[PDB]
Amino acid sequence: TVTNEFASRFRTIVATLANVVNERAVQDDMQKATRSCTKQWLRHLETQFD
Amino acid sequence: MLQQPTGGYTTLEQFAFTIRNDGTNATPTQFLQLLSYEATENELVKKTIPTPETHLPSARNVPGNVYIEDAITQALFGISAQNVNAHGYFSRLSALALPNTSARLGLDGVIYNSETINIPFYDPAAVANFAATYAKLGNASTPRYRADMIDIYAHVGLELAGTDAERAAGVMPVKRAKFDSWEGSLISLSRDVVNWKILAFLIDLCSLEGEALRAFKTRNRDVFRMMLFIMSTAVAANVVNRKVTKRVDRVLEYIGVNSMRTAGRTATITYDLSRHEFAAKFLQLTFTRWNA
Amino acid sequence: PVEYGIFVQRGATYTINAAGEFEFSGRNEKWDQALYLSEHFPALFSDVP
Amino acid sequence: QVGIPKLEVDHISFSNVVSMMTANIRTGDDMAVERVNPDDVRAINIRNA
Amino acid sequence: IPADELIDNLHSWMRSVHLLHVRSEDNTLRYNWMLGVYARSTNYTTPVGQLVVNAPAILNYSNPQDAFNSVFVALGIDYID
Amino acid sequence: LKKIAESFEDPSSIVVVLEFILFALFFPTEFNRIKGDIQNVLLLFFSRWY
Repeated sequence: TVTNEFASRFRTIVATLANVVNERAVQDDMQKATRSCTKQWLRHLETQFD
Repeated sequence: MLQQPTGGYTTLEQFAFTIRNDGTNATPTQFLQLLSYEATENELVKKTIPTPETHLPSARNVPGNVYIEDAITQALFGISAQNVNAHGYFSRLSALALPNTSARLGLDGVIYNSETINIPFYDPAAVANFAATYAKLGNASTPRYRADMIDIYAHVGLELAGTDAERAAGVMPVKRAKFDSWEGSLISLSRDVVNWKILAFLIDLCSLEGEALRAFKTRNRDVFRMMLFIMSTAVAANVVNRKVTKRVDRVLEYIGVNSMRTAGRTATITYDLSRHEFAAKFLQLTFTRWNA
Repeated sequence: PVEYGIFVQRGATYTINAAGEFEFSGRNEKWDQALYLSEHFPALFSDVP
Repeated sequence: QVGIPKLEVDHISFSNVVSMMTANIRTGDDMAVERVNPDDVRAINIRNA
Repeated sequence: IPADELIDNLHSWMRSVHLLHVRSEDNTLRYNWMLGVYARSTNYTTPVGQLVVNAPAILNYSNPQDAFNSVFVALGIDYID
Repeated sequence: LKKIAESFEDPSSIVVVLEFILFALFFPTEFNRIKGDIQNVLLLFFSRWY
């Protein structure tokens, strides 16, 4: 009635992916910034999909 | 379907292997008679050939009927062939390896995807026996399965130049083959041999057993030696001619030693690296079969 | 140049292990403010002699 | 018997089989491709073996 | 050279090196000292180097041979000079 | 697949990974046809990230 299993699946997917980006080592400073930004982007996606 | 005789398919006059020479169709044996040798200080010693990999490469879904005889014979003796492994259709032979497959290997040397009218073909049992080994030509190039390109040639030397005594001993001096010759002799020989229906020789080599196989080996030693000869000229470090009082003797130095040369030259066919790999693989398989 | 060689060879940053010792990255790299929320600290400010 | 090669001997043969490509085979036509540039020049690896 | 200056300097340098690694609990492992030292030597600019940065674990190994095979496959290279 | 040239150096490259994951969700079938061609790309992503 409230839960939607597709959107929930994409929650687990994007959470996996965000903890993936989080674990990703970077060399350049700019990469470190984009790494932090993609997580927010992922969060936006997840709300869009829901 | 052509029935295999009690001897191999090779007993049939339809499959006779003959190089043109002295204005006739000489049998390979009568050409090999002209061969003569100059032993050098250096020595060939035959190491045991590694057992071929069990793996049969996949005959990937191919709609067409591969011309495999042309592909092998040109890969081994063809004057202009190159990059023989990138197309990699030798794998297709494995299609024939299965029991009760719908594929047939025609006497044309084509691997038909299905039996077809007015196209005579070798008995599927025998072709299964042959494909079971020679489909591994398909994995000539895969890094895991490449054959030695150096030591295997000693066997070639021993099987060609090697006297019965040297062959018993397993070691022979590195020889320098020579024969009185007409112009462009090695090239015409390499084509006369490229034209051979060698699949008969191989299918019989792989399907026969016992006294029939032994009779096959004695009957065809010179055929095998001739293929070995064209190949040895493809790998020989150089091929000079000598003046000999109004005659000219062709001279390949040396038998049994792969120079690994890939540069083209007018005298003989040349192996690009892929041909070297393919030939080494073919030698591995054919020699492994030649000893049983 | 020389003091800098030594220092940045020790590491541009450091983190604090549960034992509380500072462990330096051992690597040259520019700071970005992203890291400010992380477990990482700029190494100039460690005050570790 | 295999036949005698026509170049082996001095007679002239005025009928011969010339192989020739059909319309489907074509060679020497200019060929199109999607070239795609590296995303950032600094990231490119000149070096490794 | 006086032994005191030699020792003080060499100690200082030795302390200066900091090879990338990730300590683990497994008793079978060893660090691939050559490749990690080499990655330090080029400041991890070379592709084997940036491998060593983003995956220090790649240097740890049990089978001695796969210590290099993992690098050759991760990088796709036929060799490393 | 319409082949993608992705080195996967920066974190943002994860977009392409999601671009496939979403493709596998919205279109499981078509994904199943082109999936090997996807694997050629994901292998670069793995060799570079893991």
